[PDB]
Amino acid sequence: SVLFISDLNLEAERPDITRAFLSFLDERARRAEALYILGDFFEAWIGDDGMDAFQRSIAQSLRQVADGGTRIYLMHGNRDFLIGKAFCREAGCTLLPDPSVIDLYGEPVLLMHGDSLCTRDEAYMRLRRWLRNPLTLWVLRHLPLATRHKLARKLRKKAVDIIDVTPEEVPRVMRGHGVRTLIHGHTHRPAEHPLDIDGQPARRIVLGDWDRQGWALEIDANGHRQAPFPLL
Repeated sequence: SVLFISDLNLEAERPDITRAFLSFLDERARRAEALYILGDFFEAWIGDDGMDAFQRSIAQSLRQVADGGTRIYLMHGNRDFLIGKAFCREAGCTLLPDPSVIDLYGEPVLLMHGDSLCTRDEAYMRLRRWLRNPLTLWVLRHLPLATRHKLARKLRKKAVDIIDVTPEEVPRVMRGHGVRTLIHGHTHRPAEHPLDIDGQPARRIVLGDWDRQGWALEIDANGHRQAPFPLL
């Protein structure tokens, strides 16, 4: 089977989420063929050069799972888009771009964090565009850590208040990628939504966020299920 999770927002000051995630690795991800993490894995990320002990402990725990044979894939979210190849090498995972199409039991499946669909938030679309620009990334690379923290603070300054996807964007992007299944996170509204693309049934599955309870979507060749479980 294959596991999909997102929107954990890991941080040292939420040890309930940390304990839930680490046990999830031990009890479920170890036995899975693959684990996909679709963005907002960490609550913040200043860059791989600035990893602290907490963030390195999570790389170590991923790496134990990867060394045991489970393939792990990590995709950026709005909070942790500066995660890099160095972190992924430590963790033994593969960094997937947003968007990515994978083969899932013989079907092409589109994966995204989900914020790029939320196009009604115009201010955020403009900021996201700047943050993802290679030139921005280059300049960020060349800023000292302190100044990057200064910028994070400046930029920093419930689900209902997170803008949800633009409905029409969903079939548009699924059609363009040649898929009938999309899995994403970001909106904190876990669900499965059917839709129709050019007369064929399709589905959009939204992953749950871990602020109150853990979530995982598990898929095998015979079906799938997303359900919550307690953090403690």
